Parts: sequence; C-alpha cells; structure tokens
Amino acid sequence: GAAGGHTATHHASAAPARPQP
Amino acid sequence: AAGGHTATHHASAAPARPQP
Amino acid sequence: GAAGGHTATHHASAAPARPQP
Amino acid sequence: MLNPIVRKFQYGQHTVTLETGMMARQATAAVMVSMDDTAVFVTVVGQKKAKPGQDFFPLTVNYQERTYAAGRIPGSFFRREGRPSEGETLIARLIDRPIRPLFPEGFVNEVQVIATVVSVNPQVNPDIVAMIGASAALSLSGIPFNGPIGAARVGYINDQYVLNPTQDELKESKLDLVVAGTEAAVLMVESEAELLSEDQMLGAVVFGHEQQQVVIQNINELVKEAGKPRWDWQPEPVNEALNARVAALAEARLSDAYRITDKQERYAQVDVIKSETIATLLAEDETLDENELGEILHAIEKNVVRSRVLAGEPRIDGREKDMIRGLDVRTGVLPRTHGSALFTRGETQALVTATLGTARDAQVLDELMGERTDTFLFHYNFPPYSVGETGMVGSPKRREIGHGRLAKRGVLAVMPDMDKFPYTVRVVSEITESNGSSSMASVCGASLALMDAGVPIKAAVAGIAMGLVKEGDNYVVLSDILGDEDHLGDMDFKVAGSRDGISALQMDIKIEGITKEIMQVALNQAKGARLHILGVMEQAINAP
Amino acid sequence: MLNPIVRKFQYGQHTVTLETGMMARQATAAVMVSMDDTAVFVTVVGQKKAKPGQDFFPLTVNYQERTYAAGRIPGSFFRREGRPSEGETLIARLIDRPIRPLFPEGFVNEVQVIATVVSVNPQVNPDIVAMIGASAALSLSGIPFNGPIGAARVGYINDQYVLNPTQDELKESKLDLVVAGTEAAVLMVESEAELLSEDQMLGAVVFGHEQQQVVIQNINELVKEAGKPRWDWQPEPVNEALNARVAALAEARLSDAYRITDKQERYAQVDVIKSETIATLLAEDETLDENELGEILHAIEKNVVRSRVLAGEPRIDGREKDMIRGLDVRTGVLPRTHGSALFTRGETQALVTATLGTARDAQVLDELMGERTDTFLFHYNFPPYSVGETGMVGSPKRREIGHGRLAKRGVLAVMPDMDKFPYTVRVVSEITESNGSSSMASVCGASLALMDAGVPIKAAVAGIAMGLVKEGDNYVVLSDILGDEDHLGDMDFKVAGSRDGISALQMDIKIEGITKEIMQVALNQAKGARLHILGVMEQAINAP
Amino acid sequence: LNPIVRKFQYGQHTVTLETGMMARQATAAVMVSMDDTAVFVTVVGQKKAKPGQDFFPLTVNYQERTYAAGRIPGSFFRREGRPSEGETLIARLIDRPIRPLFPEGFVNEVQVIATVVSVNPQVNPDIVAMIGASAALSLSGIPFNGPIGAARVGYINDQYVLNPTQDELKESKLDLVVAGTEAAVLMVESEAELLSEDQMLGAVVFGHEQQQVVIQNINELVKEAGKPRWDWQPEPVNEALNARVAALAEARLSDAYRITDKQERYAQVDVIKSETIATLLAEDETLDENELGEILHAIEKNVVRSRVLAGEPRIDGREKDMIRGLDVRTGVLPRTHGSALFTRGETQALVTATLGTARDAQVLDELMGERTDTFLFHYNFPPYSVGETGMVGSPKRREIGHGRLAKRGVLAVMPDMDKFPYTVRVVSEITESNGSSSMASVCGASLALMDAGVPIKAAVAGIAMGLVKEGDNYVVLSDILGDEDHLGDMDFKVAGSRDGISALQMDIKIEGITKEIMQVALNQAKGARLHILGVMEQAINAPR
Ligand SMILES: [Mg+2]
Ligand SMILES: [Mg+2]
Ligand SMILES: [Mg+2]
Repeated sequence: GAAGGHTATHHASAAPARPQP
Repeated sequence: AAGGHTATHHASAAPARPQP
Repeated sequence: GAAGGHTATHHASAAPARPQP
Repeated sequence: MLNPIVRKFQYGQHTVTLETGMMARQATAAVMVSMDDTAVFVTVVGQKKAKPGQDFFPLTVNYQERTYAAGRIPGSFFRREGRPSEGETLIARLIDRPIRPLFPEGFVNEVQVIATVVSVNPQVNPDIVAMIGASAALSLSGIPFNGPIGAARVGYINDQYVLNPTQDELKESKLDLVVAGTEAAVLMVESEAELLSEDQMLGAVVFGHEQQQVVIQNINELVKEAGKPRWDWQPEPVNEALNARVAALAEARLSDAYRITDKQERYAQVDVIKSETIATLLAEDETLDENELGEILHAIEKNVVRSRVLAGEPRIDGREKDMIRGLDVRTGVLPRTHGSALFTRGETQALVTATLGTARDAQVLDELMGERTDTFLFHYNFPPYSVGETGMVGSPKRREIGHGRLAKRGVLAVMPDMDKFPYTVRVVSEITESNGSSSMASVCGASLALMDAGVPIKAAVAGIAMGLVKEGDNYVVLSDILGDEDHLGDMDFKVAGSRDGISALQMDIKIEGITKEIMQVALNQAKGARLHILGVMEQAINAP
Repeated sequence: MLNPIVRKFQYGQHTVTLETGMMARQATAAVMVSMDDTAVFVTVVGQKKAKPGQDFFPLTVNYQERTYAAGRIPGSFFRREGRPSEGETLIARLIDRPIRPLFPEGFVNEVQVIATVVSVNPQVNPDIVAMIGASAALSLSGIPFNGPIGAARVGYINDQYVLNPTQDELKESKLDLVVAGTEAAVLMVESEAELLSEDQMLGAVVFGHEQQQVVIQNINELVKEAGKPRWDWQPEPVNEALNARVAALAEARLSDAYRITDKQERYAQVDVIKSETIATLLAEDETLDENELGEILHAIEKNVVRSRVLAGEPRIDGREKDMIRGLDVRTGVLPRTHGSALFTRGETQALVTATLGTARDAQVLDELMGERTDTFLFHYNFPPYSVGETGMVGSPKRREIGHGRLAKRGVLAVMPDMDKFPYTVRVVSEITESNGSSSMASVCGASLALMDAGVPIKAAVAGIAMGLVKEGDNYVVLSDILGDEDHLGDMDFKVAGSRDGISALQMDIKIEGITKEIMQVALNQAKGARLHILGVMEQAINAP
Repeated sequence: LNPIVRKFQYGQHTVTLETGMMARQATAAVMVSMDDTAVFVTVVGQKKAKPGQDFFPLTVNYQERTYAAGRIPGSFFRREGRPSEGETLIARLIDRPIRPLFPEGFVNEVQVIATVVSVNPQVNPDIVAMIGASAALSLSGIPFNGPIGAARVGYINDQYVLNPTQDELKESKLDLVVAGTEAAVLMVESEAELLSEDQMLGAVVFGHEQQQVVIQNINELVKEAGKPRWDWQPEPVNEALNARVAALAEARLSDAYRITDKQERYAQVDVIKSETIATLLAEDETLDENELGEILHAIEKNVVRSRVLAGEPRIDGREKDMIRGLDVRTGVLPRTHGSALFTRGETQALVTATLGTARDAQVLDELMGERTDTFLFHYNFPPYSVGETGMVGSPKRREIGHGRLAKRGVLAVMPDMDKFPYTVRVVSEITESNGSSSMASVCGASLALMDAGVPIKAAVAGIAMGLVKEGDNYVVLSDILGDEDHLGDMDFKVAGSRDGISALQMDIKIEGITKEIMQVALNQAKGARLHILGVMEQAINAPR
C-alpha cells in the first residue's frame, strides 16, 4: 500500500569505515 | 470563397441583461 | 583506403578566366 | 543511519502514507506519498535569493510519469520517457493552479516542484496523490506558503456523492470533479458532468472540500513534527511618500484611461501614462527603482477598477454587473471544411472547424493507467495576433493544452456515442481575437461547427466566465468578464452547458475566503448568461 | 457588428476574394483571401516602438497548413499539426523574399506575418493565395511598406505561357515559375524548367509580371476603402559632422582593406578598422551611439565597393566584371560512398555525395494537396566552419532548406525517370567553404556525384550567381559574385542548366526599378559562365 | 589547390592524414582515414574572448552521415537529425582527453566538428575521429598542449590486441579505449568481463605505448603544415590583490572546509565569498568581479589540497582510504518489478528494474549495422539532487554518459538470452549527489536486479577514486566528495564483483599521472568495493 524507505523488504547499513587489509 | 461574408446561417444580439 | 582530394579518381582545373563570348 | 518520518491516515476507503526525511535530503523538502499502491515522489526547491531585477514570481511544476511504475518499458523508439504528454501537462496544471495564489504577494524567489510517479495501482489515479505530495512538501519546506491544501475527486453514482472513485466506479458516474483548497476556502475546481444542475454541481464542490480536511489536518500534524523553520521573509516595506508622488502624476489620468471601452485604445493610453510618469520621476531622481514604480502604478490601476465595481458604477466598457457583450454567430464560413463557425462575443472571437474521420484517425493514448483510444479530438490555438502581439508559433503552450481540454469537457456531454455516430471527430478552435473567455467562445463555436458538419449532438452547448471583486464581506459577481476584470479581479469562474444542465465547471480563485453563497450567485447568474447565448445560437442553427 | 469589406476580381480563370474588417480586429491588419475555394487567412502585427538598441530589421513570416482545410485529420501520433514541414518552410520564404526589400531602409520595428491555410481546392495552390494575402494585409496595415506586390505562377504548355496553371495542367508544363513584384519592377523569381532558353525564361518573368497587375490594382482599391492611416515614421536624420569624423578615421583604411583579395585576411582587417575607429570615437565622446557608428562604417564600405564597380576598376579579388573564379573539380573522393565529388570555385567549396536506394527509401510526403512519394532527395548542409565561424549544429535552418530545394530544381531537368532508372536517389551537399554561391556549387557537385555513382543523367548541369551595382541608369552586371558583392550589391541572380537550356532560375532583387534589359544581360552573361564551368567539368567526367 | 598528405602504419591498418585542400576557412581541417573509414574533422577558435567570459566554452559535435555506409536515413524525413545516444557518447570520447590540454585561463570559444563521411564496417570511426581532433587542434595554432593519441585495446587468448575489428571484439574479454599525450594517460573508457587489476592496468599501458606512433606522425604533420601558435598569455599574477583577498578570506575558508555537512559548508563558503567581494568592491568599484572569484577559488583549492598532502583528516573527517556511511534498501516501491535505494554518504540513487519481451527490445539503426538491444540503462540527474532548480527536458550529455558507464559496470554479470530470455530496463534516479553517482547506480542496479529476480552471476559495486599530486608527492583518495573531485587531479571509477573489474573509467585533469599511481588507485579501489559488496550481501545475496 505504501512506497518509500520505511517499506524496505530488506535492509543493511554500515558506519563510515576503512576496508579490510 | 471564404470568410464571414460567405456564412450559410447567421444571427446577432446587442449587449443585454438576460431574463432570470 | 584513404579519403580526401589527393584520392580523386578524376581531376580537372582552370585558372580565373573570362568565358568565350 | 537513515531515518524515515512516516504518517499514515485513512482517506475514504484508502490509506494515505506520507514519508519524509530519508530521500532527497538536499531538496528544500521531499515527500513520498502513497495511496494504496500508487506512489508519487514530490520535491520542492526554493532559491534563497531573489534575482536582481525580478518582478514576477517564477513557479514551475513538473509532473512526470515513469513507465516502470506500471511494470512496462516505454513504447517510444528510444524506449525512454521524453517530453511530457498532453495528460502530464494537465496534471502539472492541476498541481500549479491551487498552490500559486497561496504564495504571499511580493514573494519572487524561484520555486520548483517536481512530482515523479514511481508506482501505480491502475484503479487509483496518481493526480490526487501528486497534489497531496506537493501540498505536504511545500508545507514542510518553510518557504512562505499559506497552505496546506487538500485534494479530492468527487463522483456522482446513484444520485449520491462519491469520494475518490476508482476507475471502474467512474464508468457509472455522472460526474468527474476535482476540488482543491485550504481549511477555509476552495481555490481550484476542474470538472466534467453529464448535464447536472447548479445545486448538484455546488454540492459536489462543498462535499469534496469537506472530505479533504482530513488530508489538511494530517499534513499539519506532520509539519509540527518534521517541518523546517519558516523562512524569515518580508515584503518590501510600504513607501508612503513614493506612493503619493506616483498617485499625484498618474491616478487621475489612469481613472480616465479605464473609462475607455475599446481595448486597443485603452492600453495604448495606459502605456502612455506609465511611460510618461516613469520618465518624469527618473528625470527627478535617477536612482529610483523602475520595477517598484511599475508595481505602484499597477496598484493604482487595480484600485481604480475594483472600487468602481464595488461602488456600483458602470464597468470599463460601460456594462452593468450582469450584462453580456454583443454576440455575432456565423455558420458555414469556410468552403472546403466539413463544418465551420465564427463566434464573436465583444472583442473575443473564435474560428472553429469540425472534421469527420474514421477509425484510422482515432488517437491512440499510451497512458500509465491503461491504453485508451480517443474518438473525439479538441485542439485550441491561441496565436499572438489575437491580442495584437508578435510571438513564437511553435508547439502548443501549457495554457493552450489546458483550454483545449476545458472546451472539450464543455462539449463531451452532448456528443453522440459510437453506435449512433461511428466516426472520429476532430474540433479545432482558432482564437482570432481575445478579451476574455476564449475557451468558452470555443465551446459555443464547437457547438455550431459540429451541427454544421451534421454531427447529431444531443443539444446545443454554450458557456461564459464569471468574475468577482471582494473586500471583506462586500462583493460583486461579474458576468462575461474582460481581460482586465480577470487580471484585476478575484476569480475566473467558467461554466458550460446546454439548456438543461452543466457540462463543465472550472474555478480559479486568487483569494482565500471564497464562500458557498458567492459560488451560488455565480452559478445562477451563469445559467441566465448561457441561456441568452443559446437563444442567439438557436436562431442561426438548431439541428444538423 | 459591421459586415466585412469585400472586393472580388477575375484573375485569369479564377475569382479572387479579399475580406477584411470582421476577423482578427486586434491585429494591425487581417485579410481572408480566396481563390476558387482555396482560402488563406493572413495577419500582420507590427510593433509600435522599436527595441531601444536594435540594429537589424526583425521580420518573421509564418506559413502554416491546417489539415481540416482538406477535410482530413493529421496523420501524426498526436493527430495535430506540429513544426512546419519543408513545404511550409519553402512557401514562408516565397512570401518573405519579395516583401523584405520593400520596408524602408532603417526601419527596424518588429513585424510578423502569419498565414494560415483554412480551406483548399486540390487544384488551386495555396502559395500564390498566401502571397496575395500578405501583400493585401501589409498594404492595409499602414506599416511603412513600398508595395503592394502581386504574385503569379507561369506555366508553359504547347509553347504558350499559361497563368496560374492547375496541378493537372502542370503535368503538361515544361515550366513552373513564380514571379512577384511591384507595379514598377520584379522583386522575386523562383522557377524550375525543362531546359528552356534565355528568351523563353525571360518571357515567362515579363508575362507573369504583366498578368499580376490586376491583383496590385485591386489591393490599391481595397486600401482606398479600408486602409488604416499611414504610420508617422521617419528615418534617422543624417549627421554630416559625424559622417566626416568617421570617414576621416576609416575611409582610407577601408579602401585598402577592400583591395585585399583573400577573404579571411580582408575580414580580419575590416574588423580591426571598425574596432579601432569605434574605440577612438568613444574615447573622445562616450555618449556616441555605437550602432549608428556601425551603420556609418557600413555605408563607407558599401560606397567604396560600389563606386569602384561603376568606375570600371578591378573587383575586390582583382577580377574584371565577367571573369569567373578559379575552378577545381574532383570525382571519387570518398571510398565507401556510391558517388562523390569535390567542387571548388574560388573560396566556395562543396563536398557532394550520391546514394542509391530502393522503394523503401523513397520519402512519403503527407502534403495538403495530396499524399505523394518522392524518389529524388536533395539535402544541403551549411556548417558554421564553412565561413570560419562557430555555431549550433542542430537541424536545418530556413535557408538550408531553401538552397537545398534550389539545387534540387537545378538538377531535376536532367534526372532519368522511374520508368528507365527505378531507384531512390539521395544527394547530399556539404558546404565546406563559402564565399559565393554555394548552392550553384551544389548543382555542379551533384552533377559530378551522380555521374560518379553511375546515375544516367541526360546531361551535365552547372550554375552561377550574377550580381548588380546600379545608380540611376548606370549599371554593371557581375559574374560569379563574392559574398561581399552580394551583400553590397543590388541582386542575387542564380541560373542553372545544361549546355542546351536552363533548369532553374532564381532572383532576389533588393532595389526597385530593375529592368528587362538588365535581366537579359544577366541571362546572356550567365550562359557563357556555365558553359565555361561545364567545359572544365567535362574534362573530369563526361558520362556515367 | 594542393593537399598535404601523411600516411603511416598503425597496427594492421594504414592511417592517412590530409590537410590544406578542404575547408580552408576553418582554423584547421583534417581528413582522417583508417582502411576506408573516414572522418572529416574541423576546428574553429574565436580570436577574441567574450568580454565577461569566466568559463572555457568547448563544444565537440560528432555526426554520422548515412551515405558513409551507402544508406539513406530510415527516419520519416529521410535525413539525419539530432544525434543518437551513440553519437553523443563518441562526442564525449573526443571531448574528455582534449579538454584538460587547453591552458588554464584560456576562455576563447572553441568548436570541433567531426563528420563521418565513409565507413568500413570492420573499422570503428570513434578512434579515427579522435585522431582527427588531435591533428586539427595541433595544426590550428590554438593554445593546446597536445597532440594526443587514441587506441582501442582488446583481450583475446589472454593477449592484448590493438584496435580489434568488430568481428575480433566478439571474442574479446575487454573493450578499452585509452587516450593521452607523449608523457601521460588522460582518458580511459572500458568494459571488461571481470578481469584483474594487473590485466586492466596492462591494457592501459599497452594502448598508451602503441599510440605513440600516432602522436609522432601528427608532430611531423604540424612541422610541415601547422599554423603558427596564437600569441596568447594568461592574465599576469597580481600579488597585491591576492594578498588583499587572502587577508579577508583565507582563515575563514580554512575553517569553512572543516565543516563536514555539504549544505552547511556551501552556505558558509558562499557567505565568505559574498562578504569578501562586497567589502573589496566598496573600497574600489572598478575591481573585476570574475578575477576576485578566481583568487577566491585558488584559496579553497590550496586549503583542501595542502591538507591532503600533509596527511590531515579530509573535509568530512575521513582518512585517505575510508568509505562513507552506507544504507542499502530493497523492495522500496510496491508496483515495480525490482527496486532499491542505495545511499553512500550524501549520494543517493533510487534504482528500478523492469522485465519485458522481445517487443520491448530497442532497435538501434547504427552506422556499422542494425542491432537490437535487450539491456537498457537510463540515468536521470534532476536539479534537486544538489538542491538546485533547473530545466528538466531531454537527457543531457552527461546523463547519457553516466547511464552508459553504469551499464558497462553491470554488463559483465547480466545473464545472456539463453539463460534469461527477457528485455531488462534499469532506471537510476539520482535523488542526492555528492560524488560518485554513477557508481551508486551500479550498486543500486545490482540490488534492483536481484529484487526483480534477475539471475545475475554476482553482485556488482563501484567507487570513484581521487588524487592530489605536487611533483613526486601524491595521495590517492577513496570515495571522493564533489569538492575532492573539482579541486583534485582526477576522477577514477572502478566497478566490479568480488572476482574482477567490469568497468574502468579515468578522467585525469593533469599531465604526469604514473603507472604506480594507477596501480595504487586500482588496489585501493578493490578493498573499497569489497567493503561495499559485504554490506550489500547482508541485505540480499540471491535473486527473488
Ligand atoms: Mg475570462
Ligand atoms: Mg551568391
Ligand atoms: Mg566522483
């Protein structure tokens, strides 16, 4: 019934980071 | 020939207040 | 296969002139 | 991390979802609005600084439908969405018309509203959704804006009003009406009807205005939570001394100029007064703002005309409040055309033709809500010579698309169906002269041209534009308004229909505080006006 | 309202009707013209005051055909008339070319003429009707205009001249010529012929000019009855003190500049002279008008070149009056093209290609007079680098379409018919260098490119442009004119054809009082010119 | 009329350069051929800069004539019109390497027009056109630090191949184009089938080594026929005015670039610039405004560049190899086949995937042969993504370029027709921008395709790398801001899966980039996309 980011069927997030070795 | 002078039918009315 | 005028299969030229009367 | 601010509410038999805070954070404001699977992403950007010598408010509304909303790939050669269609232009106007008058007088910062349809339920029209989106985004932005507005479609099924009917329900409806307005007043009405009465049309406007209050209340509650601080914007302070200097040189002259009835003469004199007044004040002081002088002079014009209307004095052309201009009706004006008509009302004139065609000729509309073939075509042309000007002769302007559609809706109610008359019909209206309402002259001209072509329409159809001047509780409703009375007045109120009912109703109100009583005086006074026009039309031609 | 003023007259075997006074009363003037059911509505709007800093005359002609004129609905996806087609662009040029030189020198108010075809008899071409309409409206307007002009189409059937032949009659014609002019002189000629002689072509011009005098007489009578008062307009008063100041700084330098024969070097120096002269004068007195200084500088340029021509001195490049520039002819210049040619005449160069195709490649023309398939295509490109400039590289401009059709008419007469050579043929002319006439170089380049492709054309074809400098009774006809000699001269007079006749003749005359004698001298001198070019072309390739 | 001709071997082909005979009025013109594929390239540079010009106006127009392939245009008008997406892309391939070679300060208008006049369907005209632009610019005398070379590199049987034919490309794992000077690489555009960092770097080195023969031959042609270099200088250094601007702005601008939030930083920078200019203009009203902005821009540049070289925290506090915060969402729109919202810092892309049939596949009528496309990728960049207003009409060239770049980043993982027989359309809507938006489109596409159930082999991601280099000292930057791109030395974009690189794009703004620098950039780019892919996996790791 709704669109937008709150409707995400899947979700993942990361804070600012330096990549692995 | 074309223009309003070649009209098949025509009618005109002066400025008026319509009957209510 | 090259393009341009150095490639022309036929060529003709004339200097500035007054034509025959 | 991204965090959405979400408000959901019931609106009729639908759930409306408003989301802001996580998408397009660089725009002044951005909202994702959804109404049962139908979603429009609306953004507003308002520039902080007004342009150096700006004297008009630059507002742009862009409405665009993405074909991925319906799970389709564009049918065009490039397989990509291009220039806005006739339908997208009309919906952009539906958003623009109610929001434009709500920006404060003097506000001239550039504002752009972009609405993108990203998801569509084929039973839920995105136009109402996009209008709620523009209202919510403008209210959250902090840009000087006297909203919020709501939006509602009203149907008429079983002689009962229906809120936001589905596409399937509209097949049974005698009415398709859209109304937008604030908590206090209606601002915009767009409608087509199957010849309904004045009371039935007014009840629909009132119904839709009451129903959309839940939308306004929910935007208000979202604004109190997530709204950006209202801009610190002030109108340019009133310079009483400079007003007096302009009024001393121009008011008495402009008063006499607005008693000149002929349009061409009366400008030509208005322009002489403005030129001579400005050139004289610049001879006294070269540092004076030329734009500001034009705004003071325009404020005088407006006051001269408006106060004469309220005092009960004769109008610019000498008419009384409920008089219609002189009419001239002609039929069979062009020799090789299927049907032609020349309709003249005062200084407004329309050369209208009708052309019969076949299936081949019917327009295929690749719309987002479903492919549809159009049998009745209505095109409206407004060349610059109609107002004694020079200009571009390119593709149709947004105003030409809007007025062609309005005039079409004024005629559709009387058109014969495909069993009775199995032909494609194209009506073209050429505006040869303009001084108010040209789209209503197109309605009358079409009716005569269709009959001349032998198209068996149910009945003759006609229309006029109503005006208004209102100060406090005092008001005067004007019949058949001039260009000046539209521009200096408070509304443009267009009604079209036959002897037995209204086919189309359109309102464009420039003020807050329009009243049910006012809209009713307008509707009744409009009925008498079109009955007079129809009577003259009947004399010329009464049947195919 | 008042009825329109109507004037009827016989024009050949047709009846022409002129109506004014009732339709489009806000335009400066408006006329509905009819010729046996073919009707064109023509309006003119001329702006009261010129733009503060204007230094060119802005004249626009918009010609548009409505499909309802033929009782048809447009065949495009949107079922509406869009951007002007090639045919509409060409007819707009037919109207523009004779009227342009009749506006007084220095008159720079914006003028717009809009011609709309509202009715069509498939036998009577709307182009002549629209030209009569533009002439009638401009004469009725009161805008400073040294008309009225007439317009006539001349055919050649059974070795006799025929006035305004029908589309059916034109099937038997060896000629299709259009001539327009005042009572005194010819102003514009546009024609295609099946290799007719100089005397046959000149006779067609005189015939058409004599026959159209009845149109001019009738416009004069209509102006007597219905013409608006003549505009109170004056040219700038001559400033002799300023004339002498500019001449003291520039005349001697410009005299040397116009002895530099290389185009790039001449312009470079002319620009330096103008820049330094203006900067020197604005340092003495900064209140001087820069536009006026530019106009005095152009007047010195014009006089220097013109008086040198009349005195019998060598031309800018050192040539005598009847000398043609150096020629360079090349064939098979591009590897993958069907036929290619590079034609160079002086500083004018055209890279021309020919491409063979099938019936699938033939262009379908949705013309108002009837749908039609074109098997011969001629496109003409004029990129800004041809004249050492930068600029837009979008779509064809009004002149690119005009010269493309002129070059097409120069080649049409020698083309094999579909009965003997059943192929679609496309010719593209790329103007790589320009300083006089490109489009006659396109004619030569096409003839060579078609032979290179193996297209069995009847004979080789070529062309040139003739110029004129005339003062009173003294005149000099110039062969193969420079761009400068075109701009500072009095005419561009183009002739194309084979060894045995003229395929195309075009005139663009900028003065009144051109003579039958001058046109005859131009035609004879033009003949020797193309025989010279054809001789050099024969040395390269003489058969497919 | 004599052509100056130079021939040389370039791989397996003969390249011919011709100048002197055609388009002699252009600043320079070259006819370039490579085995029957011929492109005529012209350049015009205006002698004077526009008085108030503050940006270099460079325009490259690439156009393909259908007569090059012995074809007549398939369009309704049978004539070439507005450039296709392919012609726009090749115009960008010419513009990108030549743009940084014009001296800093040089603002004269320059236009390069490349016209394809002949085509061998095995030899791509793009490389030929790039060589033509290099030759024409080097010959012109216009201040230009070339010449550049151009090379396409393939990868067949694990070996690098120079300028592979269209047939040979079908067996290639790589399609790479590299352009640069004698000293350095300037531009790279490529798509690869998941090749390693060493394989991609070797291709760039190979192509740069192979193209030296092109540069050497242009240098020799310039010695023969080059026009003398323009007498042009940059504006001299005004040390006193620099110190006055620095005294008002340097300390404030140094603090302003410690503000992390883009909107807060730009607002503050604008205040600093506005107040500095206003103060200086009050002290002296004749001070040039454009010059003050140039000195202000130089300070910003120095502040940001010097903090990078000194190893201090970046504008937003990051270290050289830190990636911004990520937010990954899938199934965000209710009626779309597949949707994703990808956010990296202040850059955001709303991406959708749509499935169709063979009817939905795009038909490309291309010069080298007609081709149907089953994978569509469109990239939209609205003005609200950066908090601005603007024209939303037709894809800009930049949109076209980034839409193609994102497509090349996804192409390697797309399933073929035998494994997923459907037409797939991907649309990326850029909702927020602060660097790299095309790489955000790559990630968003990968997520949207999996959401739609498209059976790609492997998730795909990308990033943009930056550089700050003075002499031998340099710092390579991961995931650059908009400011780090504009004030930096390059934009270095790499896309791919966990196993290899799908696309590599370089836009280098300086000469002197090194093999080592590209190696460090490629290695650091790998860790970056592996970090992004890890976050993307947490959301979705297999098609729906
Ligand atoms: Mg009105
Ligand atoms: Mg000429
Ligand atoms: Mg970047």
